[PDB]
Parts: sequence; structure tokens; C-alpha cells
Amino acid sequence: SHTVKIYDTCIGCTQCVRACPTDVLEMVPWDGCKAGQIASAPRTEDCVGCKRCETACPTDFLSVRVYLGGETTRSLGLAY
Amino acid sequence: MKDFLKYLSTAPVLLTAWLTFTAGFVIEINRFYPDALTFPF
Amino acid sequence: MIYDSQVYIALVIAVVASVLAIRLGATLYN
Amino acid sequence: VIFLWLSGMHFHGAYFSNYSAWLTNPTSTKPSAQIVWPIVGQEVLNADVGGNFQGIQITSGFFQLWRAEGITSE
Amino acid sequence: IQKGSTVRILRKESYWYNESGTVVVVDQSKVRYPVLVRFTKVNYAGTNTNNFGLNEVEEVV
Amino acid sequence: MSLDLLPSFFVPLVGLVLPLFSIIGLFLYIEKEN
Amino acid sequence: DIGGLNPCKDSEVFQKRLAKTVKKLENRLKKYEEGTPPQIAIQQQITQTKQRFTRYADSNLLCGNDGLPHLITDGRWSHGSEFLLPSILFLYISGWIGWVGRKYIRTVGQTSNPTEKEIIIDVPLAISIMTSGFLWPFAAWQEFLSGDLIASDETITTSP
Amino acid sequence: SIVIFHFSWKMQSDVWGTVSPTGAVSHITGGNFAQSSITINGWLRDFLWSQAAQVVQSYGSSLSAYGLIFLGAHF
Amino acid sequence: VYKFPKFSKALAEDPSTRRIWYGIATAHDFESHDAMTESKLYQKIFASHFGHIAIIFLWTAGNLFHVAWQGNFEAWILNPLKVRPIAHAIWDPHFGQAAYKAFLKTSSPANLALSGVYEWWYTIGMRTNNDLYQGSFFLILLSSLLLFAGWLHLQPSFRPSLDWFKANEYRLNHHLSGLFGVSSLAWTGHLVHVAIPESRGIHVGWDNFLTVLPHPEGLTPFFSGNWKAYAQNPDTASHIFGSGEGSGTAILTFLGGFHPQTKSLWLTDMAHHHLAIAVLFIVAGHMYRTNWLIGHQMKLILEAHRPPGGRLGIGHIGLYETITNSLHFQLGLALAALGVATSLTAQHMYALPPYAFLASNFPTQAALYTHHQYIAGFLMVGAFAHGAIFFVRDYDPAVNTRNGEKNVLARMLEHKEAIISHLSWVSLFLGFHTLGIYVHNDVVVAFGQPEKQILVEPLFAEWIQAASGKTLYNFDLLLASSNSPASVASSQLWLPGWLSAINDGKNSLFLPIGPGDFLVHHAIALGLHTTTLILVKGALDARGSKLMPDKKDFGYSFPCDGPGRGGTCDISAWDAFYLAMFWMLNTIGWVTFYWHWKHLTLWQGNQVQFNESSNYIMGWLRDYLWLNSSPLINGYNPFGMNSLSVWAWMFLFGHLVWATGFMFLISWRGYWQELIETIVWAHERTPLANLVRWKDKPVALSIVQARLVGLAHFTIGYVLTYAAFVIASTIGKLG
Ligand code: CLA
Ligand code: CLA
Ligand code: CLA
Ligand code: CLA
Ligand code: CLA
Ligand SMILES: CC1=C(/C=C/C(C)=C/C=C/C(C)=C/C=C/C=C(C)/C=C/C=C(C)/C=C/C2=C(C)CCCC2(C)C)C(C)(C)CCC1
Ligand code: SF4
Repeated sequence: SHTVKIYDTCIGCTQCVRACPTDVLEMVPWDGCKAGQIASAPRTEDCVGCKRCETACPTDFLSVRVYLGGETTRSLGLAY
Repeated sequence: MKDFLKYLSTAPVLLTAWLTFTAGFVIEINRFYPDALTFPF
Repeated sequence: MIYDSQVYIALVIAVVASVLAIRLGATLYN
Repeated sequence: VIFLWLSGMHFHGAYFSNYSAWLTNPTSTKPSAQIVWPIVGQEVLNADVGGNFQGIQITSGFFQLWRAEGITSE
Repeated sequence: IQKGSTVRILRKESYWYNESGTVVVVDQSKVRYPVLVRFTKVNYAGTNTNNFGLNEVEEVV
Repeated sequence: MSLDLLPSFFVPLVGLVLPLFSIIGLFLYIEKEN
Repeated sequence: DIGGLNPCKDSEVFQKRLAKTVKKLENRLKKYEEGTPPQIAIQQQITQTKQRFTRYADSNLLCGNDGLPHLITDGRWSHGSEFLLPSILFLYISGWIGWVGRKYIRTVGQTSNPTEKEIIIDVPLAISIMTSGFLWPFAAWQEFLSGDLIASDETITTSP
Repeated sequence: SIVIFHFSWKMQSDVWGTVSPTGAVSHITGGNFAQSSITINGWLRDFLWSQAAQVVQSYGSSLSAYGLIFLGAHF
Repeated sequence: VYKFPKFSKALAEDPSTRRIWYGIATAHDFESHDAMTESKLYQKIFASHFGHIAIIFLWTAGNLFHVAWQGNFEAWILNPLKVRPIAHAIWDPHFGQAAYKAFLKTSSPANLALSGVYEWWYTIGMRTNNDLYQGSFFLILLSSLLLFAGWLHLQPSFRPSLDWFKANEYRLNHHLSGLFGVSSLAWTGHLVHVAIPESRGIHVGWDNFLTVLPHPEGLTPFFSGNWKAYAQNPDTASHIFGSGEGSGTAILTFLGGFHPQTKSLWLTDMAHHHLAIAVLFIVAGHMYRTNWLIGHQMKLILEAHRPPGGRLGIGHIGLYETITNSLHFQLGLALAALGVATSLTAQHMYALPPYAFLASNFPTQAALYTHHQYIAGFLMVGAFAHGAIFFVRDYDPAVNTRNGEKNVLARMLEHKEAIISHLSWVSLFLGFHTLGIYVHNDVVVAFGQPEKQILVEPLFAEWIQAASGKTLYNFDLLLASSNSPASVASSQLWLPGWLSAINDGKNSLFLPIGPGDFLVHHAIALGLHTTTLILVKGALDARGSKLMPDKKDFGYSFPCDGPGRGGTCDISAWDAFYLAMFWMLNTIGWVTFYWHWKHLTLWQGNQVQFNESSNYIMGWLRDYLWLNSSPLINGYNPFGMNSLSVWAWMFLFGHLVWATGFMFLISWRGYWQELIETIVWAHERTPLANLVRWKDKPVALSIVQARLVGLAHFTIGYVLTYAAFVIASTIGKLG
């Protein structure tokens, strides 16, 4: 399964979570930004690696980073 | 003729005019002094 | 022209070099 | 744009072509409707298409089409 | 630094590193990156603004 | 057995039999489990 | 002479090339009639070929064993009209172009909408800058001295 | 490209040509399509290499523009 | 679906066919394997080196055996200029009677040998098919030795530690002195003892070598210091190679130039060369410090080399630990050196042929030059790729930095933009102007006025030729002058031989050059600069850029960073290697095209064809490719076939593989995954085939794998088609 990391540059704009096609990211409470929220990656087993999450990231060099790793039938997007 | 002159000031029209003028004077130099392999002086 | 004995013993020595190769291959692990 | 292109083709046939010569000798004159200016040595492109003419041989078949239309003059 | 101040970006992983931007607002709360800087050059993603920390911006004289 | 029979003995042997056994072994190995 | 070459004025193969080209042109001329425009064009071709060959012969041009003018670009001023003078001419023209482009970029870079003035050129300012490029060698060695030609550390750098 | 190659070779080899006064038909290439268009080497040699002779030998002639466009299209 | 990638558990859990594909392509990346330590890494690399040397020796033994068994070496000895060497016999059941008849040579169908091994083995003193058999036997014995050593050094008590592997001074002392110098000394011993008398008709085998004196005086002059005695009475100008007629007694001489009969370097010249090289390398092998308190510690040498004014930063202080702890830095250095060395071999074995009767073997000359130049390009690209890998995974900025200031290597990443910008400027400059001059010549010649061509005489290169003695350009410079101090100094040692060879129209020594040589050399420079630009950009930008300031965290080879930020296709350092492979292939193609056309015109005699038509592109296309491809394509026609039929088949095969590479390069993934899904549905929903199901889920090849496969097809097709063309054209044109 791929690896997804969140960095404290998160501004809690939720654009990553609402762009994930496989429900990998979610918004959790935080105290490091104005919005009081930070993205989390608790379901990386469903991560497919499409990187839509970091295409919607407005922070300078990203706050969500996807590191491709071992492959799985879920991560390979295999309907068969 | 205030926006037409601004349209003529756009990049494509200006580049086309400048390249047409450039090719023109190059071609005419090569017509009046053809086959110039070295400097005339 | 080389003889049958010359080619045969070269083949036999080549076999010995083959058994040494698999021993190195198996020692470099699966 | 298409009409302008067709008008250009007919104008070249009228002015820069050997259509009249090709009419009198269709089997021995090659159709040409574009002459090349004599610059940088490019005048070699004006081929011996026949009919006391120099130019680029035309492969669009306009001469045959014009003959089929009954056009006998430039 | 304050609103309208000109700062140099010291963050290395930045499309505006070593460049100068205009501070939009410096947050007074306990956020990690309070300084908001606006730039004239859009980055590769198209944005022209970003939040920076207090130690990642250097005010221009 | 002359030396000129060695090509006809070896070329089919190598170029057909060795592929077959090598394919068998490689397929068996790469399709193993744990 | 230089590199084993010989002047084209004394190169037999050069004259053979001229004679063959003229003969081909005349043979082409034979198949047309009277003072018709094709014959006039072929005659002009012959005249231009003769003029070009004569000018190349009387041009301090060195010809090889193929009867073609070879360029001596080692730097000697004897054959300076082959490379050195055209080199100076191009350097002047290209420096002019680069200088006027850089001046226009830096001039409209201090306006409210720098990007707008790049797709829609300020033709008055463009004409003002373009005709000022004749002093580009002097302007360049008056802006480099003042430190206005080179940036120092506001330039951006990648992570490593 | 394959369609136009087939058309060009087949026409030149088995349709186009000249007819002698006694009725003998001689084609542009000579009927090589029937026996040499069945292999890729045949297409490479008897069509591409053979009929590309006019393009590569067009320099200095009135067809030199075709050679120049040949080279530029390759580029 | 398990246990195949034993070295990687992440791959072994892949349910798709990607596991099998990636298992092959990651087998030799030992540093990325599971449960990996440095000691195991060095030990496995050591054993793999042993197995590799064994493979090389087995390959050489096979060549020797097949020349001895199915070749015509003995017949070729008696007539080297008419008999064509035979590589090995052919037994292919698919042959028709016509193919058997055409390939029939002596007793069985056989392949001509284009490796030049016949001339090489003849020069070093082999005259019998039993001498080759002895060499094959000995080489198989050596292969057995190396395999045994490789097995032994994986045993528990014989596995070396990291300290032994990283002992730089010991390895350098031994490699230099022992390997280079002692191997050169032993080669001089063989050269003299065997080769020198065998070229003079005296057989020196493994029986009468302890009793046949290599020199009549017999080691007396060496100890006495009268070393001139070994140079007295050299081979005359009427010496027949392999026979005592007109021979001499000298063993170490300066003669320069070539043998008058074989048109190759004097055997006594090469023995003296190897003796000098042996002495020099044995001396140089004592430089570094070992257990006897004298020598050099290279850490101190590197650290002490900082310019005092200060322009290289802190110097080379951190380079010792950087190189020692990285196997990719050393691999890149070795690959760059090997690439330069094999480029040197290619450039010198045609100008200065070292083997008897190899100059008249035109197909083997072309094959050898092309082979070595392609190997050179491969080695250079590999050196740069491993430099990029070192940047990604082995480079440590802390080691290469002392108190903020950066060392000589870390400073290469500070002006990396300057380096890349200037490489780009040079590439654009050369490309623009070389293409401009070539197209100007194309248009001007096409319009029937070749006199208006721009032809620049390569005066700088002709100046060098005159400096070495070529009196062809009327420069009268250094050795073209009989009064210059350079000529008077060697007028009694090697000028008469050297001048007689350089001033000869039948040699390839310093081939006469013209404007075509100038233009093609500028094309070669453009190719070199562009390949270097791609490789250097990939190496320096490997650790990150503006588009990806954390590229080091993704490794050397990854597909992309996604469509975000405008698109990040081919952003990894591996992709830079992948792109530079095309430019290396193009540059080597230009070099080999130039060499082959120049030598085809030289051998055929129509050197005026090259000097006139090489200045414009259509000249190349018409007179090299289109002209010399006629014999090759007529290797088989609807009327018959020749022994060149295999080369035409290889020509078409190379074209096919090239275009399949085009498939894999133009069409990307995603289009092949949906098609594979449709095929999967079709298989799953059809009777009589539902009984058979895959164990690994069939998926499309990964992006990086697809790039690799397309590059492999491109390269294999390129190499095969050009090898077929060059060989068949040379054979069919020059008899
Ligand atoms: C690497 C060296 C090498 C290579 C490339 C070849 C190549 C060839 N040999 Mg050969 N051969 C070699 C060494 C080599 N030989 C040696 C050292 C011997 C002495 C024992 C022989 C004895 C030999 C005979 C007697 C015959 C051939 C034949 C042939 C041809 C058909 C293949 C075959 O039947 O193999 C059979 C080869 C053997 C029985 C000997 C083993 C070859 C070496 C020792 C193994 C090398 C392995 C290599 C390094 C890597 C292996 C990879 C593997 C794990 C997939 C082919 C041209 C045949 C021929 O001429 O047909 C026309 C034939 O009849 N060979
Ligand atoms: C080194 C590789 C190699 C070798 C030695 C051969 C050898 C052969 N091929 Mg072949 N081939 C190969 C690679 C190879 N192939 C590859 C890679 C391809 C794909 C590109 C092909 C594609 C190919 C085709 C398309 C054809 C051949 C054919 C043949 C046969 C030649 C025709 C003939 O006269 O026999 C005549 C053959 C016979 C009289 C009978 C042979 C039947 C088999 C081979 C005998 C094996 C005996 C075996 C020990 C039995 C085991 C015990 C069993 C009873 C239980 C011959 C057996 C032809 C052939 O015969 O087809 C069968 C044929 O049509 N091959
Ligand atoms: C006109 C302004 C201008 C100036 C001063 C420069 C200056 C430079 N460029 Mg550059 N460049 C320009 C425009 C300019 N460029 C444009 C428009 C492009 C897009 C095609 C490029 C693409 C480019 C590349 C890809 C590279 C450079 C490089 C360089 C440097 C070395 C010179 C060189 O290789 O020339 C390169 C010149 C070209 C490739 C052709 C430029 C195209 C035209 C001639 C320029 C545009 C003219 C403009 C429209 C004039 C309008 C002004 C007017 C309105 C007043 C140098 C700093 C190289 C570098 O970094 O080396 C250090 C390098 O690799 N440039
Ligand atoms: C005298 C003692 C000695 C000798 C002969 C060797 C010999 C060898 N060692 Mg070695 N080694 C030694 C001592 C020695 N070692 C010691 C003391 C240590 C411990 C410190 C090591 C540690 C060691 C390691 C760790 C490894 C080796 C390896 C090797 C092999 C290298 C591969 C090969 O075959 O190259 C053959 C090369 C030649 C015959 C010569 C090459 C000729 C070059 C390319 C031409 C250059 C000429 C010129 C400069 C070109 C440029 C032109 C000029 C104008 C600039 C080689 C057999 C490697 C190997 O493969 O292991 C099996 C390996 O991994 N050794
Ligand atoms: C002695 C030299 C040498 C050594 C020791 C290495 C060693 C290494 N390289 Mg390296 N390399 C070299 C030369 C060398 N290379 C050269 C010359 C190049 C330029 C071409 C490269 C380019 C290169 C790249 C781009 C990469 C490596 C990588 C690696 C590492 C893993 C290798 C691997 O997984 O293999 C895998 C082996 C294969 C996939 C087999 C490929 C076989 C090819 C396709 C040829 C087979 C086709 C054959 C010709 C069939 C003929 C067809 C027929 C019809 C005629 C390893 C440390 C990789 C790495 O991660 O490094 C850390 C990596 O990404 N290298
Ligand atoms: C990326 C990288 C890398 C790689 C690199 C490379 C690959 C490089 C290459 C390089 C090269 C490839 C170089 C070359 C060089 C050469 C030279 C340097 C030469 C010299 C020469 C000379 C000097 C000569 C001289 C002379 C003459 C001329 C005459 C005769 C005599 C004499 C000798 C005097 C590494 C890994 C390291 C690390 C990381 C980074
Ligand atoms: S890849 Fe990016 S987008 Fe697709 S799931 Fe994992 S996180 Fe959400």
C-alpha cells in the first residue's frame, strides 16, 4: 500500500479530503492553523496513488504527500 | 481606431509584420546583390 | 583438426566448470 | 476561405499557367500553373513543362477539370 | 513585519525562495505559519500566495 | 561417432530441451507460495 | 597555400564547373524560341552564373580539389571577409536585438501590468527602445560597470 | 500510408505504362508487384529503395524542391 | 505468487504480473533488498565479480574452441589476404538447400569471423588449431578457478569485512603495481619469448621455451646494462611475417609506423611499449601507504588540496569518506574511465592497426570500430547514471560541508543552474549552426549551384596533423619541418618509421580531412554536448528542483509526481538517463556513419565522393545509405539469395524491433490497462477456458517499465540494423 503523510503546513482547506476518490483522507481537529483542522490519512490501505489529493493542495510545496510503495489489488485499482 | 490600433499592437500581428519586413529586406538585399559568399569589402 | 579425445575432455572439463557455476549460483542464494 | 482558395486557383490558371498550350497538346504538355520568382537560385524549380512555359508541374488536375467544364480560354 | 511589508522567503522548498513578497497579514494567534505573503509570480500550481513562519521570512530594508 | 555429428546432437538438445526444462523450473519457482 | 588549398582564379576544376554549368544552361536555352520570356530567364541565369563565378575567382577565395570555395576561419585577417567581418556584423545585430529585448522587458517590468504589455506590445515604447540599440556595446559596458547588468542573490535556487 | 503505398506500387506495376503499336504492354516497373510485394524485404527494396531513386537524385534538377521537402519532412 | 522476489517482500505480496517483471529488474539492486547490510552487500558484489570474470573467460574459451574446431585458422595462416576467417559452423534445421549452398564454407555452412580474433591470435604467435585448443582448455581452467574463488569468499571464515573492502591504499598499490605493471611485464615476456620468434619462423611452445633464447646474448645485456643490444638488428623492410626471411634478432626497438608487409605495428615496438608500461606502473604502485610506514594517506592528500586564495571552497576535504562509503561514485568513475578507454581503443585500432593483416580486413575493421564506439557510449551513459544514483542515495551534504562552506563536490550543486544553462547554450549554438550550414549546403546544391556552399577548412585539426609530420597541408610546423627541434630530437629514433606511415595515402593514420570532416566533427560535438547536458541535468537535479524540491525522497527511479503543478512527466533522474540514451545512440550513430563512410570511400578509392557529398545532408542520405544499402537488401530476392541473406533478415528485424520500441514509447499506460481489463472479462466469461485461470492478475506494464522496454527495443533494433548494414555493405561493396 502507498504511504500518505500530512505536514504541519496544512491550512485545513479540506480540498484534499473532498478530492480523494477512495476515501483515504479525513479532516481531524487541530490547533496549528486558523481553521483548527488538519488532514489525516487513516485509510491508506485504500490509497490508489492517483495523487488527486495533492493536486488540490494550495500550500506552497504541498501539505499532503503520497509516496508510492508496495502494490495491492486495492492500490492497483483492479476490478478483477 | 483606438482598439484596432491596440489589436495591431498584439504579439501575433506585430511578429507577423516584423518577420514579413525582415524577410522582405533580406530577400531584396539578396536580389540586388545576389550570390554573396563573403563580405563585400 | 582436433581429435575426439580433445573435444571430449574439453566437454568433460566444461561440465566440471558447470558444477562449480551452480555451486556459486546456489551460494549466492535463491 | 474556400471561395478565396478557388479564386486563387482560377487566377493562377488564368495568369501564371500554360493552360492554352496544354489545350492544344494535352498528351505532350505537362500542366503547370505556378511560376517561381528568380531569387536565391530558386528559378531552377521552373521546370520544362512544355508549351513554351516554365513553372511547377501541377498535380491537382485543374487543367483536366477546366477542359471538362468547356473552359477553352484564360 | 506587518501588513504591506516586503520580506524575502527563506523556505528552501518554496517556489518563491530567495524572492521578495508582500505580507498580507501576520496572524497574532498561536498558529504555526502566521505570515501570509502575496507574490507577483504564480507558482507551478497557479497560486500566488502562501503562509510562512516567522523564521522563514526576512524583511527587506 | 564423428565430430561432425556433434552439431546435430547438441543444437536441438540445447536450443529446444534446455528452454523446456528451464521454463518448467522458472515457472514452478515464480509460481511458488509460502 | 593555406591548408594545401589554391586560389580559385588558378583552379582548373573551378573553370570546369563554370563551363559545365553554362553548357547545361545553354542546352536548356536551346529548346525555347526567340526572345520569349523563358529564353530571357535562362539568359539571365547564364549571366548571373558567370558573374558569380567571376566574383568568386577575384575574391581571395581558396579552392580545394573539388573546385569549390573553402573558408579560412582560423582568424587571419587576410581571409577576414569570409568569417571575421560577417562575425562582427552578426554580433552587432544580435547584440542590438538582445539589448532592445532586455530593455523592453526591464522597462515594462516596472508597470502595473507587466504581463499585459508582453502580449500587447507598447509600440511607442517599443519603437523608442529599438532605435536605441545602436549603442548596445556602449550601453552594455556602462551598465555592467554600474552593477545594473547582473543580479546577485535575489535569483531563485532549487532545494539542493 | 499502407493504402497509398499499395495503390502506387500496384498501379505503377500492373496498370500504368505504355502500349506498343502491336499491342504489347510495358509497365512503369515491370510487374514486380506480383512476386516481390509479398515480403517486407520486397517492399523495402523493390518499392521504397527502388522508387526513392528519383527523389535522392533530384538535386540540381527542377525536382530538387521535392528532395529538399523529403529531407525536411524526415527532419 | 510468492517466493520469487526473495529479496523483496513488498514485491512478493503483489497479486499482479508486475511482481514477476519487477523481480527481474531489481535482482541486482542489492542495496534495496530486504534485510540488507553493508557487509553482505560488499561480499555479494565480490562473489558476483568472480562469477562475471568466470563468464568472460568462458566466453573467450568458447571463441577459441570454435575457431580451433570449425574455423579455418591453419589455412588462413598460409594466405591471410585471400582466405576469409570462419567464426563457427552452422546447423539450422530451417535452412533450404539454397541457404546451405550459399553459407557453405569448406565442409559445412559457417559464419565469417568479424571479431578479428584470427589476426589477434596470429600476431601473438598462434599457428596451429592445437594452440587454440590449449588456450580454450586453460581458460576453462581459469573460469573454474574464479568460480571456486567466488564460492569460497561467501564461506563463513573467508568472507571479507568492510575494512578490507574499503582499504583504498592496499587495493590501489596492488591493482596498479601487480595488475597493470606485472601483467604488462608478463605480456612483454610472452611477446618476446613466443611472439617475436614465431613472427620470425622459430616456434617457441610449452616445450622448447626453457632452452630457446629470446635474444642471442640471453639476459647478459640486461644485467650488464648494455640495453642497446636488445635493439640491434631489427626486422628489415623485406621481412615476411611468420617466416625467417628478412628477419632480425632485436626484441625491444623504436621503429614507429607499421610493418611493411602486415601494415601493422612492429612486434618489437609493442614489446618495448609493454615493458615501459610495466616499469612505470610497478613504480607507481608504491605510492600509497601500507604496513611499512612509507607511502601516502589519500585522506591527507585530498584534505590538503585547497587553493589558498579560495575558489574551490574548502577543497577536497570530504571527498575521501564520500567516495569510500559510496559504491555508485566509484562505479561512475570506473564507467567513465572505461568509456574513455574504449573510445581510445576504437580511435587507435583503426589509425594504428596493431595486428597483422587486420588493415586489409575491412568488414572486421568496421565491425570493431562500431562495436567499441557503441560500448563507449553505453559506458559513458552508465557513468553519468551512476553519478545521478550517487546523488540520490549516497550523497551526504553534511560530509561535504565544513562550517557552512562547501567542498569541491557540494559546490557543483550551487552553480548547477549555471552549468545546465551553459550546457544548454552550447548545445543550442552547435545545433543551430551545424544544422544551418548543412541545410544551406542542401538548398544551395539542390538549386544546382554548389559553388555557393559554405565549406570551412578544418585548419585547427589540419594544424595538428602537420604537427605530427603530415606534409599535406603545407604548414611546415613541427614535424613537417626538418629543422624544428621536435624533428632533430627524434630524427634517429622513430621519425623515419612514423613519417613513412603518416605520409601514406593507403593508411588510416591521420586520414586527410576537409570541410565535410569539419561539419561532421561539429555534429559530433553537438551530440556529445547534448548527451552531457541531459545526463548532467539529471544528475544535478536528481536531489530536487523547483518542480519537485523533494525528489531525493522518491528515489532515483519513480514514474512521476502526478499531473499536478502543470504535469510532471519524466521528472525522475532515471528518466534523464532514459532520454539521454536516445541522444547517445544518435551521437554514436553519427560517429559510426562518419567513420564508415570515410573508410568506404578510402577503401573503394572514391575519396572525392565523400569530400564533395559529405557537406550536405542529401549527400549522406544518397551516397552512404541509399548507395551502400543495395548489396544488403539483395541478400535474398524473388530470384535467389546470398550469404548476405542473414544480414538482410537482421536489417528487417532491427527495423521491426525499433518500431515496437516506438509502440512502447508513444503509447503510454492507461490505454493498455483498460484493454487488458476487457481481455480479462473475455477470458472470465467464456466457456472451455474458464477452467484455466491466472495466478497473477494480468496488468499493464508500469510507466517506468514501459519506458525501459521501449528503450530496450529502440536500442536493440538500432544496434542490429546498423550492424547488419555496416557489415553487409562493406562485404558486398568491397568484394
Ligand atoms: C560462452 C561460450 C560459448 C558460446 C557462446 C558457444 C556457442 C555455441 N556453441 Mg559452444 N562450446 C563452448 C563455448 C561456447 N559455445 C565450449 C567452451 C565448448 C567446449 C566444451 C563448446 C563446445 C561445443 C560443441 C561440441 C558444440 C557447440 C555448439 C555451439 C553452437 C550451438 C549451441 C550449442 O549447442 O551449445 C552446446 C555447448 C556445449 C555443449 C558446451 C557448453 C558451452 C559453455 C561451456 C557454457 C557457457 C555458458 C555461458 C557462459 C552462460 C550460460 C548461460 C545459461 C545459464 C543460460 C553455438 C554457436 C554446437 C555447434 O557448433 O553447432 C553448430 C556443438 O555441437 N559448442
Ligand atoms: C535452437 C532452436 C530451434 C531448433 C533446433 C528448431 C528445430 C526445428 N524446427 Mg523450429 N523454431 C524455433 C527454434 C528451433 N527450432 C523457434 C524459436 C521458432 C519460432 C520463431 C520456431 C518455429 C518453427 C516452425 C514454424 C517450424 C519449425 C520446424 C522445425 C524443424 C525443422 C524442419 C524439419 O525438417 O524437421 C521436420 C520435423 C520432423 C520430421 C518432426 C520433428 C518433431 C519434433 C521436433 C521432434 C522432437 C522429438 C522429441 C524428442 C520427442 C519427445 C518424445 C515424445 C514422443 C513423447 C526442427 C525440428 C518446422 C517443423 O518441423 O515443425 C514441426 C516448422 O514448421 N520451427
Ligand atoms: C529578446 C530577449 C532575449 C534575450 C536578451 C535573451 C538572452 C539569453 N538567452 Mg534567451 N530566449 C528568448 C529571448 C531572449 N533571450 C526567447 C523569446 C526565447 C524563447 C524561444 C528564449 C529561449 C532561450 C533558451 C532556450 C536559452 C536562452 C539562452 C539565453 C542566454 C544565452 C544566449 C542564447 O542562447 O540565446 C538564445 C536565443 C534564442 C534561443 C532565440 C531567441 C528568439 C528571439 C530571437 C528573441 C525574441 C526577440 C523579441 C521578440 C524582441 C522583442 C523586443 C521588442 C518588443 C522591443 C541569454 C541570457 C540560453 C541560456 O540559458 O544560456 C545561458 C538557453 O539555453 N534563451
Ligand atoms: C597483485 C595483486 C592483485 C591482483 C592481480 C588483483 C586483481 C584483481 N582484483 Mg584485486 N585486490 C588486491 C590485490 C590484487 N587484485 C588486494 C590487496 C585487495 C584488497 C585491498 C583487492 C581487492 C579487490 C576487490 C574488492 C575486488 C578486486 C577485483 C579484482 C579483479 C578486477 C577485475 C579484473 O579482472 O580486471 C582485469 C583488469 C585488467 C587485466 C587490466 C585492465 C586494463 C585497463 C582497463 C587499461 C588501462 C590502460 C590505460 C590506463 C588506459 C587509459 C589511457 C591513458 C592514456 C590514460 C582483478 C582480477 C574485483 C573483482 O572482480 O573481484 C573478483 C573486486 O571486486 N580486488
Ligand atoms: C559494470 C557496470 C555496471 C554495473 C555494475 C551496474 C550495476 C547496477 N546498475 Mg547500472 N548501468 C550500466 C552499467 C552498470 N550497472 C550502464 C552501462 C548503464 C547505461 C545503459 C546503466 C544504467 C543503469 C540504470 C538506468 C539503472 C542502473 C541500475 C543498477 C543497479 C541495479 C541493476 C539492476 O537492477 O539490473 C536489472 C537488470 C535488468 C533489468 C536486465 C536488463 C537487460 C537489458 C534489457 C538487455 C537484455 C536484452 C538482450 C540484449 C537481448 C538481445 C535481443 C536479441 C533479439 C538480440 C546496479 C547497482 C538501476 C538502479 O536502481 O541503480 C541503483 C537503475 O535504475 N544502471
Ligand atoms: C555525474 C557525477 C559523476 C560522473 C561524472 C562523469 C561521468 C564525468 C565524466 C568525465 C570525463 C569523461 C572526463 C574526461 C576528461 C578528459 C580529459 C581531462 C582529457 C584530458 C586530455 C589531455 C589533458 C590531453 C593532453 C594532450 C594533448 C591534447 C596532446 C597529446 C599529449 C597531451 C597528453 C599533452 C561522479 C560519479 C564522478 C560523481 C557524481 C557526479
Ligand atoms: S492517492 Fe491521493 S487521492 Fe488517491 S487516495 Fe491516496 S490520497 Fe486520496
